[PDB]
Amino acid sequence: MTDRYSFSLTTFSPSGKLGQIDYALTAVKQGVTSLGIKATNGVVIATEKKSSSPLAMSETLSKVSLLTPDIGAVYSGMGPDYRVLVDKSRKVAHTSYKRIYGEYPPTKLLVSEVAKIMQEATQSGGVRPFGVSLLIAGHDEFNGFSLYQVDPSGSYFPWKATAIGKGSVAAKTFLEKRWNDELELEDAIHIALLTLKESVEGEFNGDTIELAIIGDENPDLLGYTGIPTDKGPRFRKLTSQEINDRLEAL
Amino acid sequence: TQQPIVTGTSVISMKYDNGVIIAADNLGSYGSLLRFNGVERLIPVGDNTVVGISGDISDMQHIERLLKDLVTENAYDNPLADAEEALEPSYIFEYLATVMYQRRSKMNPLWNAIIVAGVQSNGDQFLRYVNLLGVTYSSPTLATGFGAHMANPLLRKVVDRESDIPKTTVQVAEEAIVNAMRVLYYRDARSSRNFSLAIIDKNTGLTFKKNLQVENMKWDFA
Amino acid sequence: GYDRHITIFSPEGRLYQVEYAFKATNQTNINSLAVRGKDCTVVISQKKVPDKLLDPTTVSYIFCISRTIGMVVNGPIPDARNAALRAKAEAAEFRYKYGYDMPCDVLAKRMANLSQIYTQRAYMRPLGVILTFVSVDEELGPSIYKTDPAGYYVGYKATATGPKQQEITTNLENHFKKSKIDHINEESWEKVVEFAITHMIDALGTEFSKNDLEVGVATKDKFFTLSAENIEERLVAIAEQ
Amino acid sequence: NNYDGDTVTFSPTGRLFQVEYALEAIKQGSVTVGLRSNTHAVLVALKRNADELSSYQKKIIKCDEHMGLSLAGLAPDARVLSNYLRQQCNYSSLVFNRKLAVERAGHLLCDKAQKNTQSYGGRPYGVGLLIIGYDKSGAHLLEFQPSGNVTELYGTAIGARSQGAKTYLERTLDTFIKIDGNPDELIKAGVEAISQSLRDESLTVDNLSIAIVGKDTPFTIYDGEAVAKYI
Amino acid sequence: GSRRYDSRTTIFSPEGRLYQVEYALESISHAGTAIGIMASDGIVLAAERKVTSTLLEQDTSTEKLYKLNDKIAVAVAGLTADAEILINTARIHAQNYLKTYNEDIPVEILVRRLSDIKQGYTQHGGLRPFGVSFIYAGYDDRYGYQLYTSNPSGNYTGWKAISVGANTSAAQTLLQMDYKDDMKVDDAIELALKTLSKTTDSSALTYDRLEFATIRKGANDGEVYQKIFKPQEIKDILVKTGIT
Amino acid sequence: TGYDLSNSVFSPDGRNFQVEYAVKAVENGTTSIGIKCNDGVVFAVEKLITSKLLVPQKNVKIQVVDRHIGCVYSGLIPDGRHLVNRGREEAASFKKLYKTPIPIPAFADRLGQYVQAHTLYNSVRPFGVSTIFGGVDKNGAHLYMLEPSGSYWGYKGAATGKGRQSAKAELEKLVDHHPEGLSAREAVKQAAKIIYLAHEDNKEKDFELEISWCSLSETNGLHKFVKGDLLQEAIDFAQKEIN
Amino acid sequence: GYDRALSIFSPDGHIFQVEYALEAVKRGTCAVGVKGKNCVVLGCERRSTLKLQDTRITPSKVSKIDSHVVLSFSGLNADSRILIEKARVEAQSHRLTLEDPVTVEYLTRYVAGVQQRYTQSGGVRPFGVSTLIAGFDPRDDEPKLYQTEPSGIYSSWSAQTIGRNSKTVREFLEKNYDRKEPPATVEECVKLTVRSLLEVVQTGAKNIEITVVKPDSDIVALSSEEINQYVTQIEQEKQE
Amino acid sequence: DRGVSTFSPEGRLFQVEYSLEAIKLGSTAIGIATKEGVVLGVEKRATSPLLESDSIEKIVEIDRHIGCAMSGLTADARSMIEHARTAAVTHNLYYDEDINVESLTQSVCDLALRFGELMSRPFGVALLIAGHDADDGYQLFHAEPSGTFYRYNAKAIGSGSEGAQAELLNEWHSSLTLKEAELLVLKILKQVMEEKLDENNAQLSCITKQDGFKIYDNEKTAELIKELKEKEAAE
Ligand SMILES: [Cl-]
Ligand SMILES: [Mg+2]
Repeated sequence: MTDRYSFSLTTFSPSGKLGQIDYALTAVKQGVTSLGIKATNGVVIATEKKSSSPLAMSETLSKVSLLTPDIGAVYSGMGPDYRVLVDKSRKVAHTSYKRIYGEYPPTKLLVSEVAKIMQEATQSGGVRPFGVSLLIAGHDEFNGFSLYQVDPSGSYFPWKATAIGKGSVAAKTFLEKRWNDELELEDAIHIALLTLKESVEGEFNGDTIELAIIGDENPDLLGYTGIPTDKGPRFRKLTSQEINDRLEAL
Repeated sequence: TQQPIVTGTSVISMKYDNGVIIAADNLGSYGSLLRFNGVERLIPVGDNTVVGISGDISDMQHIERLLKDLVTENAYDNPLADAEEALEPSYIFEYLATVMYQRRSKMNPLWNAIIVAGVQSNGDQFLRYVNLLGVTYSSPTLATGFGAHMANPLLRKVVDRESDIPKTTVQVAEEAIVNAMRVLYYRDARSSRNFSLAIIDKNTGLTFKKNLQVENMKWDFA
Repeated sequence: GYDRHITIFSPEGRLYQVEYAFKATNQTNINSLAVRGKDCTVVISQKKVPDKLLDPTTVSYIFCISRTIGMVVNGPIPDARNAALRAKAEAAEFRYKYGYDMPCDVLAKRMANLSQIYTQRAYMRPLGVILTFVSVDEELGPSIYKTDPAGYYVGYKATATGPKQQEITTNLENHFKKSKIDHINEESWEKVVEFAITHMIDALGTEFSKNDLEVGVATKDKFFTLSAENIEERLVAIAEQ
Repeated sequence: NNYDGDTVTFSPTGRLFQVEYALEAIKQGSVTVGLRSNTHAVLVALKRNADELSSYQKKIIKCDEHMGLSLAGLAPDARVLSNYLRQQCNYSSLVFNRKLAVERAGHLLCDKAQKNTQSYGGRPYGVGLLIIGYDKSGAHLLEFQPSGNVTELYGTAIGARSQGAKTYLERTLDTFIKIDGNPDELIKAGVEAISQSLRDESLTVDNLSIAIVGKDTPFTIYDGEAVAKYI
Repeated sequence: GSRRYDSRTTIFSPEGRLYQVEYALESISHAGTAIGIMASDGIVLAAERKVTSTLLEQDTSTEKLYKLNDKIAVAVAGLTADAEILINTARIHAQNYLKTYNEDIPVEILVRRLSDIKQGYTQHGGLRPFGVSFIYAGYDDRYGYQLYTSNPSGNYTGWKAISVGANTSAAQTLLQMDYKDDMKVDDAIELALKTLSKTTDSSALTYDRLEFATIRKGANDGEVYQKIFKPQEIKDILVKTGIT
Repeated sequence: TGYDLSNSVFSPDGRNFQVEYAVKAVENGTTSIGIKCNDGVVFAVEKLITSKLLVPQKNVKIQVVDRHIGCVYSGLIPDGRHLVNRGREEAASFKKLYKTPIPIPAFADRLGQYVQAHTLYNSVRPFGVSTIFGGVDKNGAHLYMLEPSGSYWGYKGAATGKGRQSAKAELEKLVDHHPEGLSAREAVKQAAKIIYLAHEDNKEKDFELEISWCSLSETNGLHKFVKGDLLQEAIDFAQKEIN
Repeated sequence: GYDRALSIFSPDGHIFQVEYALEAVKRGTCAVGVKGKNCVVLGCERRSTLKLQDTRITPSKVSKIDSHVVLSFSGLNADSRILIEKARVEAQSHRLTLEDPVTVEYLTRYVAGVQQRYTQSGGVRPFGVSTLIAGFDPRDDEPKLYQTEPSGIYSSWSAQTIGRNSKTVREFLEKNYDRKEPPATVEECVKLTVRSLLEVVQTGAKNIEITVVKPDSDIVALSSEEINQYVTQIEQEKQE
Repeated sequence: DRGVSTFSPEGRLFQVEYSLEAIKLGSTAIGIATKEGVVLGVEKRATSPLLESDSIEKIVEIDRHIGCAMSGLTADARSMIEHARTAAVTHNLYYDEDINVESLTQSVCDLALRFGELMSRPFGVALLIAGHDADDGYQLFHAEPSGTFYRYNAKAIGSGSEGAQAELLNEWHSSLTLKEAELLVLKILKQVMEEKLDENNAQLSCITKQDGFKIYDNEKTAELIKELKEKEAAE
């Protein structure tokens, strides 16, 4: 018994490709479209909620996840792989940062830790790479707002705006025409909804769309009062009703 | 390193012409408090061996479980478990002796003094002692605790050496044991009146007597 | 083609061992169904005992995981019991560590995470089972959460699993289109069990004796399975209407 | 064919080829015979040399004062297994003051061989053993195969051309079982048994190996001029 | 068992080559070119970003050039994720040396250890090697300015000028032509940019597809300064040499 | 293909061919049975007499676990012994922690999970035995049969080995003709008959019969081997029925 | 841990991984060792497809293991660092316990033992390196030259060469080296070593390295001009 | 590929059988046992004339009463010798006596099968272990990578073994003197060797009860070579 697979399952082919990473990116291509847009005073991340059955309650399945009070994540590719990555990402923000410095990690460094975890699944013994690409949006005091993409290889890139998954090629082109460096957060939400309608086929409402923002601090969502320096999470998930309000003036 | 909590006092025994007798009272002491009165400190193993235990009772109950398990383990893949390959008194002893000495060598002893009494397959009498230190010895009479000081002198008047064993009957031997138990009730501050007695004979087998009482006592003389 | 033997990606980004584990799910040829009432959650499953030499009372695919959580399995019994024992152990440890009963959805996530690991780690095969967890959660109320060999999980208004799952699924869909609500609007669990059996009969097109079915019911503070005579009593009530 | 790469693989008909290949190493080994009466048990072994300049490979190993075996196949594997038996016999004496039953000895060898047939990386043992002994239930003879199978017998033989001796003992069963209280006659029967497995070669003084254990006889081995009596 | 699925990453070919190392080098040859040039009064690091998109955030980005300590930097060619694993190890190693000896680590010592880690992945453990080649640029008070390169084999060498990644053959010829020993930093800046501009697979070399850095003693008196160029500064230096 | 070369690998059907191959090793083995009765269980097995040189009564195949459970198996005999050794460890640790002897259903799952574990990895081989086992606990009698896949159920009667179909047919008749129940002493006699009837499928070598039983009334809830007068009586009953 | 037996026997009785490691040595740059009456000289080829090199900082081909022993090699450069490091550590460990520096034979025996261990250990491949180890034993003036190879075998040589085209330079040394009269001086020994490399090298410019080891920890590396004088002198005598 | 500890269909271990082929490629080693002592001789076989032949060490001391000669992948023998020396010295520490030659040989042979998936492969070298003890006198053993050892009156291993062994079959008798054995090893080595035998490319050694294990000088062997040539010409 015991894990006898102590050797790499991802290896270089004669042409220099890393097969399993390439094939993981192929799994991401098949995945449902998700996107992220960076505004001057915030960031928006969005995706379609592909329901497996109409008897299924799609509210119980969250594609957009809070990592820290100021950082959120969305993905394209394999859901189960994403779910465990969120678990690990939430924990590493505490173990390798908050328990040391008494504050939450800046976006770039949390992204760096997730990237490390994904790199190790590419080199360690007896494992396949993760079959997901992540889009991580967040805010921190000294870097402001930021948006990052993390691929199965472990590589990460900062973006003004981007898309991943099914119809990413068309969605990226759409975003290039609409994006400028003076966009306000509400303008970025509007563009996010427009971009997503192109890739969505069936119903397009607040129940089939999942959308969250990184913006102003929300004191009402903090849960307590009395500490002036604590002002609340910048991450907020938009409600089904809040999405439909913006779909009328579309 | 331990300290004993709930304890049992003397275990006494002797050889006679056809077998061995062993006895021990039914008390579980908690320091000076005579706390438990239904405690059986003689444990039979098969129909040919009785193990008598004094000292810590929690450790006694552990040894009970070990012996119980030994009977189970011996029966495994053993068609002669109730015949030629049944547990002998000598096997049961050597096992316990090994365990006792190993535990003392790990500085975590089983806080007990133990006497294994029985009859071997060839008819020979078996009687041997072992304690928390792993010290072992054999003699025509054996006793633990206070019994060593008060019972042995009385039992040695009946069987003083090897040649006295064939000359001693079961009636004479049991009489000496029962008398010794009375003397211990007079003089040991941690003895009870109630006790158990076991005879292992090469002809009549194992006779286990429960709920015996010390009687015919002399006090009338203050 | 060793990419089909272990859980590594194929050129098209697929995991064949996971896909083949899904096909093992139907190896028993049994269909299960779960619905929610106002106060309860009912799960029913077919019971097929082909051999006359079998003790029918020992043939079961419904498990009592904890006092509040029940679980029905679609798949081979060895893997089913493997999943059950782990779930029982996990639910017991959760209560010890965190001081309250493990919720149905949290246990579902945990078992789904374990399944995910087998899809990523090579030395461990996926279990060829689909696990349906039911309870009346003290926060979320009547709950149905389902796990598969891919490590996927989600909550359900109602659900079905097995070879003829699609027929049962649409039958339930059409009812909830009509009723316009998320559950069975019924007071007693007895009539929710009757609803569950009635709609399984319509979807599968077969009649059931007392020994052809297996019923689990979750209420507040306990999950329990029904006896043959409890089901017979329930079958009589359907027939007399 | 495709299912003989390791012991952890079953063939489509339910066979373990690595175990069967280990069984084959025994068949190539030199013949050895075992037989018993009610009072004694006897091993007889034909020893094999490399050439006329070499010694003759020893086939019989003592395990305890009351137990021992003969080997056919890979000799180093017999050394590992005999050493294990020596320890188990010894554990029984030190802990329980009890001579290890020949039957338990068999059960222990079975379970040690089995573990090497169900795990990756290992290999089956490549040797067969004939264990003789005298314990509390009289004389015994066991046959060990590296598949794990252990069998109690009145008589038997393993190695190349062992079928000749095995047939002879099957005929002689009623005679040799009642050779009680006579060592030299029980050996004579075993020496006559092993003779049915000889081809072109005959039993010489540095070729024959005999062992005996019984009621009033410790396990002792005879070689050299001590076996000249039986040729 | 699992033997069936083992690639055997750490074995020799019949010709005496290491398959996985050779294939990792083949991977690196498709990565964006990186150049290092050592002058008498400083070092230049220049690297080309892999085909950029217009919506990429260029200023808050790091792909090619990384800081190891205040005196040493590296240019990367290969898998970025792999490189960051090695960069963090190198960063820690530098701090260990400083903690032990109270002196900044000599460049070669850091380069040797990082190269020794790469070597290990080719001899034992059954894992794939790191698909990365580094150009090390640094200063210490023993040898002054130094350039090194390491590759997946774990072999390292020193250079006056060197390139890694794509088109190294063409790049090395051009550097070998125009390089001379008495060269200054500002001349080396020009040589680096001119070489990339001629070897690039792109249509024209622009500011948004470059990372640039210098290591000068151009601070104030006997001390070394690392300058990782900002986007606008690369735009200016590209105009100053007349490439755009 | 190649899906059958490694244990724990799913075929495109959703099958583990290595386990199915282990079943072939079981089908090759000698016949063994189990009969559930009024207040207990009875086990019996066929022992092929390969040679005159085999000592009668001295190659015992039925094994006891704890003091109340009996186990018999068909297939690779060493594999069966390994399973019983584990069974004895499992039963010992249960009794150690919980005091009471292990219930039969509890014991059944301990073997089940252990056998199932040997279908999860390619570094181990599945068990080459089907095991019939059972005994008496606080809730009465229980009979079980466990297969290489880890699958097990409760049984009124059970059979495995080369003569399983013959024995199954004979078992079904007893279930039909005795709805109220079969007595322990009757079940011993019937067990002998069924082994003799199932021996028709292995009739080159003649055989040796071995029976054991657990009964609340007859053996006081403990596992015992049937020997002497009761065995010969059961043999004679079987001999009369084949003629 | 990774366990795979990578070095195994083949039907013909060869260990291919060890033999393929020898092919890596054959690919490496040429190295030569010649011992005189009172010295040992280690010569090494450096390939000239690498211009723009920085020779100040580039790893030298001949490495000091201790102040009295040196080690050169042919084969995989990265592999050689591991052997050199281990040897240097054993050198200091020997001084610590025995209170005497290593003999050249002992240091060689250790390095060879390491190489052998990597030929029958699981999860590892053999070293793609052969070494020349030269020096003088403590308080001894007799020159020592040893050779090791991937298999683990080692032996002493009056003169020896390893690496690419080593068979050509071995041919030269076999007819130009007299056992009865080894190079009597330092000059004679360096010249014979440079001559032997000139059979294989190309230009005698920055392609040849020469290191001279004399008794009592007297080791020095020759510069370009010093070596170039030998190259210039040899060519003028050749035109005859 | 396939397991390292795999059996062939004929019941032999592949890796052990393949290591035996490596030993056939090795240089010749011969041993002869007499009542006056045991002689061990080897072919050095230098690969080049520039190699200093006296550094070729294929005869080796294990203890004062036990010597050893090798043939095959000789680098593999180092750890075997190291174990043998430790075993011999350790036994002297534990029992204040010399260890029996057979017990030494058995200890070395225990290492042999300790390979698999322990070391990664069998040893590629065969050993001739020669010694003396009080119980069984002068002894010669042949230790193989199979874990098997045979006692021999005389034995040859290596490339010239089967031809040399047939020669030893004819020449050996139970009354050979030590001097007779020395000449016999030289004679048989000269027959099977490629290059012409002399004191530089062949090495002799012996173990006697009185003087223990001794490797001969090149001067001493040279005179035995001269004595051998003169005796063959004398009839
Ligand atoms: Cl989890
Ligand atoms: Mg897997």
